[PDB]
Amino acid sequence: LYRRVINRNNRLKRLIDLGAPEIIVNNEKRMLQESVDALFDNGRRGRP
Amino acid sequence: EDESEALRQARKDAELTASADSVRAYLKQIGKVALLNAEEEVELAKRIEAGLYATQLMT
Amino acid sequence: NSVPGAPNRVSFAKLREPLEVPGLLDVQTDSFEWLIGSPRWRESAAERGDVNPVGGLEEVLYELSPIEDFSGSMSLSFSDPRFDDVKAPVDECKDKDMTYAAPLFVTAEFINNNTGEIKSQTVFMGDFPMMTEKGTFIINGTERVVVSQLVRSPGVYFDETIDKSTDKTLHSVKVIPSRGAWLEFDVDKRDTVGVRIDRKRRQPVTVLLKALGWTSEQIVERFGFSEIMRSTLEKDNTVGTDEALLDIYRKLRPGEPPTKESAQTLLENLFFKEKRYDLARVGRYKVNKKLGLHVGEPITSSTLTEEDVVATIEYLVRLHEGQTTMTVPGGVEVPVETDDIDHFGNRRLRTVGELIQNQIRVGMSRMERVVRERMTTQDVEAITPQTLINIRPVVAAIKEFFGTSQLSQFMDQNNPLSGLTHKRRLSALGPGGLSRERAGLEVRDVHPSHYGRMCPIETPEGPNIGLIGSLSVYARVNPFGFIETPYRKVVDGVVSDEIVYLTADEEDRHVVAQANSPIDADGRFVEPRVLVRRKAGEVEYVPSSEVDYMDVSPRQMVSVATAMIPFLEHDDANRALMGANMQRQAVPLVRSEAPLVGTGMELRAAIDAGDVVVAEESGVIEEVSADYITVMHDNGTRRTYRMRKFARSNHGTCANQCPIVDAGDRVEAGQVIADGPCTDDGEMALGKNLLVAIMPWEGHNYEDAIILSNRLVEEDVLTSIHIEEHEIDARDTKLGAEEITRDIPNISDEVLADLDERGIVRIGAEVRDGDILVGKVTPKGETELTPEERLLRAIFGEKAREVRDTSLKVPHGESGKVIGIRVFSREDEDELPAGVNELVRVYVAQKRKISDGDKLAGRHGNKGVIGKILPVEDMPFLADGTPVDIILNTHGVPRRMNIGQILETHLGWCAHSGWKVDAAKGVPDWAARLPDELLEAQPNAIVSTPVFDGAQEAELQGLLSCTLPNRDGDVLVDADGKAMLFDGRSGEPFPYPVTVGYMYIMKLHHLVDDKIHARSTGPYSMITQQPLGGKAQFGGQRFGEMECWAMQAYGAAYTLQELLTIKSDDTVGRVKVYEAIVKGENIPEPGIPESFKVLLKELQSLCLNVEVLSS
Repeated sequence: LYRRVINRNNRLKRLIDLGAPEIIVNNEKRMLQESVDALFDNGRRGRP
Repeated sequence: EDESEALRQARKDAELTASADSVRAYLKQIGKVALLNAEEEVELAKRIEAGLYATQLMT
Repeated sequence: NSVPGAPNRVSFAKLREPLEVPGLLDVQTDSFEWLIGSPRWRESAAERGDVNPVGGLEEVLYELSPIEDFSGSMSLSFSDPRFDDVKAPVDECKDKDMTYAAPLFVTAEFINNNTGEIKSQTVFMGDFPMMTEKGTFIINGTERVVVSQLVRSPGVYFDETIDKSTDKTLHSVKVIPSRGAWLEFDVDKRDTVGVRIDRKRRQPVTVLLKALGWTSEQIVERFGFSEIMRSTLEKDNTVGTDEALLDIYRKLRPGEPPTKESAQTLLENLFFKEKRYDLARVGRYKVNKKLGLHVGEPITSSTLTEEDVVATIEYLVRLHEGQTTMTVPGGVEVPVETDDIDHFGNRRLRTVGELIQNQIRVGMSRMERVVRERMTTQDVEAITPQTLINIRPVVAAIKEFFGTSQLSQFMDQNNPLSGLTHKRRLSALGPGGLSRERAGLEVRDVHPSHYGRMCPIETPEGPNIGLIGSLSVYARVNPFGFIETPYRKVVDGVVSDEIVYLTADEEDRHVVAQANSPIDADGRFVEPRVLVRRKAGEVEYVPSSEVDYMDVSPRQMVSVATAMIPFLEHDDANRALMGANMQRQAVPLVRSEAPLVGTGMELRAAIDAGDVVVAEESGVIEEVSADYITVMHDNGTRRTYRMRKFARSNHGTCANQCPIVDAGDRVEAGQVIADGPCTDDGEMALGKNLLVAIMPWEGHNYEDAIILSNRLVEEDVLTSIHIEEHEIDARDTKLGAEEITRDIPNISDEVLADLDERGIVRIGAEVRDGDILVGKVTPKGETELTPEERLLRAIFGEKAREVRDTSLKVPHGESGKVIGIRVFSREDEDELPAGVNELVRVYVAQKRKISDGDKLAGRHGNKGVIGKILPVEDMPFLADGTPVDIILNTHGVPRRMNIGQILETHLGWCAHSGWKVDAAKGVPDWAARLPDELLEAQPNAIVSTPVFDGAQEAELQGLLSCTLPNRDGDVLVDADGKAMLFDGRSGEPFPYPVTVGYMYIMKLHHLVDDKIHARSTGPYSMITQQPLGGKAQFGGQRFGEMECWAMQAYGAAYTLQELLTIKSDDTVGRVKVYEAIVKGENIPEPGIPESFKVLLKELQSLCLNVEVLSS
C-alpha cells in the first residue's frame, strides 16, 4: 500500500510538472485519494 | 422512441450517474471525445507546429 | 459371507439382504472414470443413458470448440482427448515426490473459412494427474484426497414468506443459475410484484414482458384471472417497447447513454446468451422438471429461454393465488408448491469429476481468451495450432486446484477406516459452498430426505457439526449429480427382488415401507398397518395393499463408520455420533486382534479400504516371505505382490503388512492375501478384547477415568509403533555452499560416535531429544568477534571456526531408533528444487507404550484418559484368579445413555467363554427365532451383530443362562451377568457382584507424549515481542483476556502485571528478570510493555496525535 501511495504521488508530481490536460490530472488525484483511502482503511469504500 | 423528450433527457440522466466504480467513471468520461481521422490529425499537428513556433518566437 | 477367505462370523441377523453392499469406493472411481471417459465408463453409460455417451473432458472440449475470430473466416476446434501411460508407478512417485500423472493428448483442427486448409495437430495438452485404484491422488509425493461437495443445484426455487404486519402471504422466486445474473420475482408488500434483476429494486413485470416483444394485449390475455398481475399491468405507466428497453437500461447498465438497439441486444447477451448466463446441464433439466417444459427431448441449449421466464411468471402468480396444479400451454401439468432448499432433491453433489471439470473449464476459458487474442495478431496461413496454443494456464489451473485448495485435503490415514471415511464424505464448505459463519441453524439440521442418502450420525462434533457428513452404505450418485438410493418395490403386497433406485424427489410420490418388516417370504406383511415413510417425511400407519416400496435392508440410513458399532439401536444419538468419530482416530497396534463382537461391515470395510493385499487372479502360492509373495496363477504365469513394511502414514503411524498365507495353499480371486495395519484375517480390527469390570474402584476411575492392569504394558497389548520424518536441505547461498559433513565445530565425541563420515546417523542407532541428526555446516560469513572470544582462543589455541553449525537436531521431547535415510542431490542427477543441492530425510521410530494420559475409548461413545496403570496384584479377580484388565466407572453409563456397550460386554463374555443351548427337549422359547449353528459356540468364538437387526434382550439373556466353562467347572457369571470377584488390595471378597465381560477397546491418536509442552524462555515474534505459539515452535500458552477477568476478580494485581509485562513483553524486563533469578537476586520492577509502544506508533501512523503526558 505504501508503494502504491508513493507511485501515485510521484506520477502526479510528474503530471503536474510536465503539464497535462485536466482530465488526466483529475484521474491521478482521484487515484491518490483512493490509494490513501486503501492505506488508511481498505474496503471501507468500494471493493477492497 | 427517440424524440419527444423520451430519449434525450434519458441520455443526459443515464450519463449523469454516480458511477461508483472508478474505472467505470473513467470510461464514462472517456466516452465524450469523438475519434479522429488523418486530416484532423495533420491539421492539429499544424496547429501544434504553429504553437511551438510561436513559443520559440516568444522565447 | 460370499468372500473366499471370510472367517466364520456367525450372525444374529433375522432377514436376508437382497443385494450385497456396493464397493464403497465407487463414488471416487466412477466419477474419475466419467472424467477420463474410460471404456469401463463407456460401457457403463451404454445401458444407463447411451443417448449421449460423453466424458467430462469430451464435454468441455466440445463446448469450447469451435473458437473463431471477429471475421469468422478462420477458426480452431478441439477433439479426440487421448490419454497416455503413467510416467511412473505409484510407489516411486511416492518416493521421489512426483505427482502420479500421465500426459494428455488432444487433436486440434485448424480451419480457414476464407479459402480452406486443414491442420490436424496433436498438441500436448499437459500433465494430467491420475486417480489410483484406492481413489487417492499423489501430489509431490504426498497422498491427497478430494471430497465431494454439497451445493444448491441451479434451477428455480419458489418460497413463501409472512409479512408479519397484516399476515399476508408472499411468494418469491430465485432462479439461481451457475455463472449468470439472478432474477428475483415476488409479490411485494403492496399488491404489485417485484422483478429484481441483478439487485435493482424497481420496475415490476410490466417492463419485462413488454421488453420481450409483447404489448398490453399479450399480458392481458395470459393473465385475466390473476387480479394481482392485472393491477400491476394497469399500473404499467409505460407504453412502448423501446421505452421499456431504455427503462431497463436505466437499472441494468447506468452510466452510458442508451440507444435503440443497445438494450435489445443487452437483454439477450445478459440472459439468453450462453456465454454470460448458462445454467449447467443439471440446471436446464431441473427447470424442465419443475415447470414441465420438455419431458422427452434431449438436453441442449443450456441458456435460459423465454418460455421458461413466462412459465416462472405463471407458476409464481398461480402460487400466490393458492392454486394446486399449473398447466403451461405446451407442456405437462405440474403441481404448485414451494421448493425446499435443504431437500436432497435440490442439493446436488459435486464429486471429483465436477470439481476437476470446473477447474478445466476455467483453464479452457483462459485458453480461449489467449488463443482469441493470438489468432488475429498473426497473418493468415502463417499461423499454426501449436503457436495458437500455450498450455500454461491449464496446468496452472490443475496445480491450483490440487494444492492450496480446501476441498482437496491431506489424506486422514491412521487406520483403514479413516481412509475409507475421508473419501465418500460429503462436505459443504469451499468455493460455491457456505462458510461456518455463513451457515445458519437450519442447514446443520437433519432433513427427512437424508435417509438412505447421507448418514445422520457421522458428523464431527466441532464447529463443523452438520456441515460435513458421510455417504450412506447403499447410496449411489446418479450420472446427473443427484444422490440416489436403492429400494425394493412391493406390488399388491408382494415383495419383488427387482431393485430400483430412487432419488430424494422420487420418494415423495411413493410410500416406502419399514426395513425390518414381518415378511412371510410371500411378500405379505402379517399386519395391515406397517411403519412407512410418507411424502413429507411423516411416519404413520397404513394398510399393506397401498404401499409400493420398502428399504432394501436395515442399516441403509447409516454410513460405514457407524455400521461397525454393535448394538447401535440401544445408544443415544450423541454417544453414537462420538463413537463413530473416535472409530476414525484409532491407532494401528502391533498385533491387531480381531474383535469378538462386531458387525458384518468390518470385513467389507477392511477389504475395500485398499490396504490389504487381495489376490486379483486365483491360483496356488509359489512362495511366501515377509517382503513379498509369489503366487502362481492357473494359466502358467505368476505374480509377485511386493509387501510394504513399516511405512509412515500421513499421521506418523505404522503401516506394516503381514502375510497370512502359507507356501502351499490355494487362494481364490478376491480372497485376502495379507493384512494391513489394523486388520486381522482381512477384517477390521482397531482395538483389543479386554476383560472389563464396571465397578468404580477407589476413585482412580472417577469422572470417566479408566484404570488398567500392568499386563497390558508387559504383554504389549496396547502399544503402537510411531514414525517421524525430519527433512533437512543444504542449498546454495551467497556465502558459498552448505556441506553435509562431519566437520562440525565445537562438539564432543560421545555424540559423534553414531555418525558416519558421510555426516549422518548410522542406521539402527538410538537418538533422543537434542541429539544431532545430520551434520550440515553453513558459512557463517562475518560478525562482531568479541574480544573475549580472542582471549578465549588465546587460552586454548582454538581455531576461529569460520562456519556456523546450524545442524539438524532432534526436536524437544522425542526419541527412538532410526528406520531409514533417504538422500538426494544434484550430482545424483535428481529433480531437486532449484536452489537446493542436498536434501536428506531421516525416519526415526519409537515403540510408544501405553502410559498415563493416553486416551482409550470404546465404539459406543465412552471415552477417558488412563487414570493409572496399577500392578496385577491390585486388580479385582474372579474365583478363577484371572485379573481384570480395564476398569471403567459405573456412574457414566446410565446418565450418558450408552447402555448398548453393557450389552456388548455381556455378549462378548458369552462369545469368549463359549456357550451351548440344550436342545434335548426341543429348542427353548427364546431360541425359536435364533438361527441354527448359533445354539453352539466354542470358546473364543467370534460373533456378529447387525446394527439394527441384532441379538435381542431375550436371546442375550438366554445365552447368558448357559455359558459353559472353559477348563474347570466354574460358572463365573450368574444368569443376570454379574459375577463375584475378589479384591486384590485388601483380599476379602467384594460385598456385591459386579458385571464383568470382554469389551472391545481402542487406543486413540491423542497420546500424552505428543501433548505435553512447556517452555521457560523461547523465541519471540517480530512485530510484537510476545512469544510464539504451537508445538513446532517452542510455544507458550495464551493468557487471554478471559483469564485476565479471573485474575482481576481475584484482586491479584502484581501477578497480573508480572504475567503481562516482564513474563511476556518487556524485553529489558525479560533479560533483567532472567539475570536476577539466575544470580539469586530479587526480581526487579516490571517495565512498560513493548506492544503498547507498538500500538502508540501504529495510532500515530493513522494521523492521530497521541502523546502521553507526565503532568
